[PDB]
Amino acid sequence: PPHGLLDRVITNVTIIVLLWAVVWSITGSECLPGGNLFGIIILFYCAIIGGKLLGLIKLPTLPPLPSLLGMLLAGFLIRNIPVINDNVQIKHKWSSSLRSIALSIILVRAGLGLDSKALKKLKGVCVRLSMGPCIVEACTSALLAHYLLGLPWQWGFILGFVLGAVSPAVVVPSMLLLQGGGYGVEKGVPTLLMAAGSFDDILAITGFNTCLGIAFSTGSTVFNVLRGVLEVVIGVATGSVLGFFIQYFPSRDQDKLVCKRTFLVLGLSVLAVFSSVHFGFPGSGGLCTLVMAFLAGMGWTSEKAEVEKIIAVAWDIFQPLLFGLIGAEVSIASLRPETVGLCVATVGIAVLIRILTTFLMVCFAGFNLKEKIFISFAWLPKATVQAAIGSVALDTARSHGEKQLEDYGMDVLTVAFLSILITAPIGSLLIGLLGPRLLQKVE
Amino acid sequence: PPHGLLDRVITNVTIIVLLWAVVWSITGSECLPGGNLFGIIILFYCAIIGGKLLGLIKLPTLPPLPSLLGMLLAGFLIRNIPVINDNVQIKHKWSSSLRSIALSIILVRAGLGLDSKALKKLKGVCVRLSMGPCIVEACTSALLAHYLLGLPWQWGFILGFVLGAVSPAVVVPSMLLLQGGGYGVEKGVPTLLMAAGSFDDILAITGFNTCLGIAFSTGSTVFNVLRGVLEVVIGVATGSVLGFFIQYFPSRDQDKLVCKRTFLVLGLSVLAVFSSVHFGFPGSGGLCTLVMAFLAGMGWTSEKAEVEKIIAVAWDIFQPLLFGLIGAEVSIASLRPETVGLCVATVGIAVLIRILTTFLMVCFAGFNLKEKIFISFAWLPKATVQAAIGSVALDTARSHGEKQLEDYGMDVLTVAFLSILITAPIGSLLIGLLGPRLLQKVE
Amino acid sequence: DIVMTQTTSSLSASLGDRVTISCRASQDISNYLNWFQQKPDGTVKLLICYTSRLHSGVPSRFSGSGSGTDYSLTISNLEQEDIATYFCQQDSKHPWTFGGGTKLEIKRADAAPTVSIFPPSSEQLTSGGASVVCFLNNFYPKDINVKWKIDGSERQNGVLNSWTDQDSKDSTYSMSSTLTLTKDEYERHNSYTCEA
Amino acid sequence: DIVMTQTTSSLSASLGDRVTISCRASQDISNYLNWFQQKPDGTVKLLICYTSRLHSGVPSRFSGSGSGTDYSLTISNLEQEDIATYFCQQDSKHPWTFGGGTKLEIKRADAAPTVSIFPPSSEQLTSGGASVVCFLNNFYPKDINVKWKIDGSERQNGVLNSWTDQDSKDSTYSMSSTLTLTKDEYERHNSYTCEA
Amino acid sequence: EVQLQESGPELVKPGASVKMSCKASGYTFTNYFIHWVKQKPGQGLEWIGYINPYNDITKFNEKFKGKATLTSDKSSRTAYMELSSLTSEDSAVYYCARCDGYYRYYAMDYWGQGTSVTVSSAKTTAPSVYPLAPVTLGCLVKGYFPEPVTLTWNSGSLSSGVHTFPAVLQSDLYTLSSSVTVPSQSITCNVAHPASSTKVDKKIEPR
Amino acid sequence: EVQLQESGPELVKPGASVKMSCKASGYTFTNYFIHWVKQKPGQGLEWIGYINPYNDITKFNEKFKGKATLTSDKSSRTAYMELSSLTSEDSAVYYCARCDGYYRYYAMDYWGQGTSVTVSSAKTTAPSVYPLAPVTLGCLVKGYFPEPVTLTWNSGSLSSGVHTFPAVLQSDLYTLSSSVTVPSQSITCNVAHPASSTKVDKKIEPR
Ligand SMILES: CCCCCCCCCCCCCCCC(=O)OC[C@H](COP(=O)(O)O)OC(=O)CCCCCCCCCCCCCCC
Ligand SMILES: CCCCCCCCCCCCCCCC(=O)OC[C@H](COP(=O)(O)O)OC(=O)CCCCCCCCCCCCCCC
Ligand SMILES: O=C(CCc1ccc(O)cc1)c1c(O)cc(O)cc1O
Ligand SMILES: O=C(CCc1ccc(O)cc1)c1c(O)cc(O)cc1O
Repeated sequence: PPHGLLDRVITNVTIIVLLWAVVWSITGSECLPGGNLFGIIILFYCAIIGGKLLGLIKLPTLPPLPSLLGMLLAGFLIRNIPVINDNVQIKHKWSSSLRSIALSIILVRAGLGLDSKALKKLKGVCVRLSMGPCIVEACTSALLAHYLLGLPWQWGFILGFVLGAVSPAVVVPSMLLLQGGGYGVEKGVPTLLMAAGSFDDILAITGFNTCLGIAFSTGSTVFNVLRGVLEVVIGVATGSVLGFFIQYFPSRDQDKLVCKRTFLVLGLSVLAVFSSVHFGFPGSGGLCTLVMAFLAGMGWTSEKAEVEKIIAVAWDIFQPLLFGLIGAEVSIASLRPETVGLCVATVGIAVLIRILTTFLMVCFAGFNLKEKIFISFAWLPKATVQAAIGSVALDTARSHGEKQLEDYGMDVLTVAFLSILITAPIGSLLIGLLGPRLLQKVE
Repeated sequence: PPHGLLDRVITNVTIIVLLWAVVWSITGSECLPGGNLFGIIILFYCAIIGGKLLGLIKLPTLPPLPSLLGMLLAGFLIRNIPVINDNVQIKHKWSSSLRSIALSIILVRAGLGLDSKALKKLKGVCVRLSMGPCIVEACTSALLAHYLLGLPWQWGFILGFVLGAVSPAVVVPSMLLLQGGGYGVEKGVPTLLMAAGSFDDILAITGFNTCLGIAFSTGSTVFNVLRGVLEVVIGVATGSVLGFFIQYFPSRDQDKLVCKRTFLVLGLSVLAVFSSVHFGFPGSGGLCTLVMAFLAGMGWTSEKAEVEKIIAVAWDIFQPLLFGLIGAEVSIASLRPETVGLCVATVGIAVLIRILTTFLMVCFAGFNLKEKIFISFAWLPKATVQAAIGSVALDTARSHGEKQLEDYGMDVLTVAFLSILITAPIGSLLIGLLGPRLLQKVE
Repeated sequence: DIVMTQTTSSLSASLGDRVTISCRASQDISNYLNWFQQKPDGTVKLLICYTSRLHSGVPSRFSGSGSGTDYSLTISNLEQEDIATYFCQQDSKHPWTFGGGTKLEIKRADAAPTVSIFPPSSEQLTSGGASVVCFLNNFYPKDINVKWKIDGSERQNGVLNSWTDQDSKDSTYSMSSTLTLTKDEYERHNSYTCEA
Repeated sequence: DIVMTQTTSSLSASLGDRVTISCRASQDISNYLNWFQQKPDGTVKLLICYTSRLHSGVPSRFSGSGSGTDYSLTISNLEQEDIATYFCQQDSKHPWTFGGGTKLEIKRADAAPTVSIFPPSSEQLTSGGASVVCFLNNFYPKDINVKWKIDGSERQNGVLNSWTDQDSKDSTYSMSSTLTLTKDEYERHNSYTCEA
Repeated sequence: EVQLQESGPELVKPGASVKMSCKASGYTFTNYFIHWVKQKPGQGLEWIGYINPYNDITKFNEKFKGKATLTSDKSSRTAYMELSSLTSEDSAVYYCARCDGYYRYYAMDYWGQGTSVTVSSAKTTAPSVYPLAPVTLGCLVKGYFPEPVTLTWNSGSLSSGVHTFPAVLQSDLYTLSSSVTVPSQSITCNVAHPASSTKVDKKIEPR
Repeated sequence: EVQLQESGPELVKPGASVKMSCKASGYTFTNYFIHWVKQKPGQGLEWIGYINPYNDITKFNEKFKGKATLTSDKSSRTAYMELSSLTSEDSAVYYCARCDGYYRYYAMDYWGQGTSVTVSSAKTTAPSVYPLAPVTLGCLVKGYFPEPVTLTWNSGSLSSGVHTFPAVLQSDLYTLSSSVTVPSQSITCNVAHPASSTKVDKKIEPR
């Protein structure tokens, strides 16, 4: 009778084919080569397969390669192989919506995973870590862009801010794994990283918008700076209200408490993210989600474990989609060897300066050498925000119909995709490798 | 602090509003007055509220009114109130797809709930119950249509066959409730009803197609009769293969056995129903689903309880949609008092003859008087197939552009909607009332 | 198809009499012979559905008799409002076909057209065109003949004719005939003679 | 806008010489001055993107010099293939603007047009039309004058002129002048005299 | 009350296309069939086709198959007809009427007002008044593309003999003739062509 | 190989609309910009607008803003352009070229073949040959609507003196004239107007 590897592979192949077949039967034309749903399904499966395959390979002392690399490569190959790309087409609206949902999921997970006492202690350190390295890297990257690539100063800073914020999608899962393992919990390193990795996005996007407006001489800088400040304020206020609400109302004496709480947090986070994006305040949604989830977890205390488990399953489902879509954004047209060497040089030097700055920001915080080194190497990952706003400058330049500005926007896009590819895999691998060693386990 | 009824109502209102808001944020124009998703959401909520409200009322000895009446009335009021109808619009494709999914769910649930030994015993009785009352009611209803309504004979039989098959959507949940309670299990009444209520649909639809072809002198009768026989044969064969497959391959030693089994049964059933409908054999899907689920349950034995639980939750979700959509099909335009009295008379007399025939079919089966009476009163419910093919004759007559045939099709549609409204609520109420009393509990 | 035919296209009727409209189909429509009324201003309203089923809001005068394939519509007494065009429709078969229509015209004593000539003004000669106008007015019934006798010469070409609907105050008719010719044809003739 | 101007619209060139094409913009495009070639059959192919960046597959003869706002294109030696129309484009600003174009014409010894007259045949008189044709052929360069001297009378109207592209075998030119007039104008003249 | 309102008269050029609009108020729009009827001048009516504004199915008279295209929008509660490749034979008044599809004795019973469509080639023109003298007097307005010239006469002439014959096409050249009856002293027709805004008077004298 | 093929020559009437088609093979269709260029005869080219066949965004020259409408379909790998309310000034050859949007020195570097669009009012007509006699001889084909008359001469005349002047518009009446050189015995031009299928010969005699 059936047993062993053959039965498992038969069942998995059957489930995959059956899911596609069911979707095709219900929809029909969407789930066929060229249609949207067929593209989504194929991208999902390819991302999962790539993650697994890359995870398999482990020859050297370094742990198995991160599945992030596999998912990114799957998306990249789907985008760039000619015929596969022609057949597998995903509508932009759907891709953006799925990526937004994945971001909301991970932000909720991070907010739930925070520790109140650690946050109360590492108060200034979080602000420094969130706002120092981003600014310093933006400035140094602008310098490099002006001198090497030849961009003017405004475009240099646009590039520096695009090549800015760290990615919560990469940092949060690894820090949650480490926190579950108990590494660095005594000093609350995972809490510090998870909290700081969700604020610098606001500063990076604010700087990007301001410098873009300066470059195209549109609107005013004061308006964009005030937009950033209002983003912070309204995000905090809305998150606080929602968190204090869901922290009380689904009561401890209801029939399906876990399900209702999970739906409330996830739905409120999705609503915040999408409505804020649609209302012209992209960045208030993430902060509102973080604060809401933090307050809800603080209120629930022990009961939050089941909600965390369900959201972890949701993230397991959604991570392949997010990273496959990010990879599918990358096009080899922008990675032409015309000047790719200089773009790589600027990205590498900016990353080195970012590492040094991050080490100096957490210097006077009570950490020891190993913890500071781990923190510096855990601030590298960049993704899910370089892909979101990488090509905005190029689109604006095209709208203005200026050739020089198109050239500058193309350099910006090349550098964004470079930074993603270079830093996300190495960053995740370094987090995984250096977690157990440098951090101090608590048992 | 929050507690009691007020907290529950606050939470439920919040969840409802939040679900709508999330859908609107993701989609935007769909989930606004006029758009499809807004209509679906409003219909779902209205159906649930109507079911609950109708369930509340219980003055007399009769149990609380069935929620079926509430859901049907909610759909009817949505369809018929002018402004509500204008705002709440559901695309026909979506309505048909949702109803098909609900049918597949209930057929899977019934197939899982069958008992092998009872089916082995009540072998001829099932065939008689499934194919006798339908034929006799079709003939008597055709007689009444010819004499009262004045239809010719071909249209009389088209009407008789439309006013034919019993609805599994109404019979199956009640029989499953009774079987769980242990009523009539010793003689396998629930098994008999659940099995028989899924075959007569094939005969009813076959007769309807044959008589329609005769009326419009299209194709040939031999082709339609052979179509019915092939429906039966290919449905049985496909169901047997699929059941023997899923009965073995998801093995007892896998990590998520229940989830994989549930997905396999539900997905295979949905695929069968939809593909069979799309390939010109509507009726093979239901039989294939029934046989597949029956064989899978027979193979799994005890383990099927969790799958049944999950599918029961799915049915709890989907029943409001199915019945609200069925109600929304009904239009008061067809219920004009021009001749509604005669249509009511024909429906009532046909139902009485059906009751008598059903009592005579199960006469020589080993049941006692109470069991036979309960069975006769449990074969009434009619729905989900009168709404599916009620208006097909009218559409065909309109396509042929004949006034007389349009009149006949309108009479057929009126009688179909009548039969639904008259027989579904009373049938469900009678099943619930007479279950505990007439049937013999086993403990 | 089921092309319908209305026997009379224009029948006179007084203001206090009963009139009948006849519609005959080229087939056997059982009874699906709706009737319609269109007023001169162009507004058309339903009158009688299914042969004799009087519509809601229609005055009781209209009686839609007739059956088989020879249908008819009757007016008890004729009012000034009921002077319009009446169409018979059929929806027995797929392509709905209307009738030719009938116009109700008020009876009156016979009249004689004015038939006055009108020489084109000097502006016509200088402008370049050359149009001669015959104005015969207040005639009854519509039976009129249009012909021009410019300088005795007779042509059967280059004539523009326009009619006036039934007169609402005296129930008469108006005809305007305009002849456009080359200026050279104008130059060789100076006497105007028009026949009607 | 950035309307571009090509100084010379038609410049002669032998089959073994070096030619230069001048394009001047009405602004300061940094270097975005693509060049294009269109052959007489109507097929247009890119030649030089970004002033001097020779395109892939283009023969090495084409050299896209020039910078600032006074660009130019040079041909090392001229082959029979390189006889076509060359356009200078600019994509510095939003609305891309092409130049007026330039046609390369092979040098040759000067020629004299045949300038033969052609009386319309009797079919013309009977048909109704009246067209007189002057056929001056094999002239060089394009500098020609079209005029008709029918019976001494001179008109500046009703003349149809058509030219032939550069001749591929002898590099000459062809002119056809057709005069359409009323038959009456034909009747009063019988001697044909055409000047070129 | 129930009413259907459709677009106003349309001027089109041969080979072009025109979008007719028929919006209805006072009843459930998606509860009725919308039927289109074409009435060529002089000729009788002619059923075109219908659209069900519930599932958006249609049926067309074989004559107008391909020549017409029916569409509807529930939210705007309006229905449109697309006439393609208009020719000289497609210039006529078009009606829209509703019909209850679920009544054993259905009819139209509710019509529009009529949307004239003209398929011609000429452009706008200024009317020219040509006073006529020998009783009666008329000016015989000459060609003008826009039909609604709306010839008028100053107060006093309208007393009697004001027969204003309808404008004729006249080889895509509209000709509207008017006449008056009466002594020698007379008035002038006040042509008020609004399309060209040429309020020409051109008084007629008793020559 | 890379190739863009577009629709063939078109004939339209004033005020109508035309759909241009440009299909490209040999490269990733959604990887490049599709640009449209209109070349009126005698005059130089002039840019119209472009369409990105990835997100379907467009940019139009201010002159053609509203006159043209660009669309594309990835599955068919073709791009279309709509010209609305065509006039006499919209009759010219139309090109489609691709352009790499993500290259710092992008250009077009790949063009279509040209799709002549004619906006006239006349209909098809049969060419009429008018043999001419006094060396040289020509028949002077008269008016005909469809441009591709393709005048021919029987074998032997093509030896020399075969000048065939281009067909002129000539007030919506194409006039293509030919001439031959030579003794008195001659041949006749075999006019082969395919649109009207009038293979007129009309032998010319040495009168
Ligand atoms: C408990 C979790 C709460 C969060 C729920 C979020 C999901 C909401 C479901 C939206 C349903 C979309 C309907 C299809 C769109 C349509 O009709 O199609 C209408 C249009 C797309 O078609 P057009 O582009 O042609 O207009 O919708 C859009 O514009 C957006 C695309 C749909 C959104 C994509 C994501 C849906 C899948 C959700 C996965 C579940 C996530 C939640 C799990 C935690
Ligand atoms: C484990 C259960 C397995 C069964 C799964 C069945 C559901 C499959 C999901 C289909 C997703 C539809 C995408 C939206 C359609 C779209 O893009 O839209 C594309 C079109 C609709 O737009 P148009 O009408 O404009 O073409 O899709 C259709 O034609 C059909 C409508 C979609 C199907 C409706 C039902 C989907 C909701 C499923 C609920 C879950 C049921 C399963 C639980 C047991
Ligand atoms: O993904 C994005 C970028 C979205 C976006 C904002 C503005 C803009 O102009 C374009 C795109 C994003 C945020 O915005 C805010 C976050 O906390 C995280 C995050 O990942
Ligand atoms: O719902 C329907 C009708 C579908 C349908 C079939 C044929 C047709 O012509 C129109 C509609 C249906 C079946 O078919 C078969 C079933 O076991 C149950 C069931 O509920």
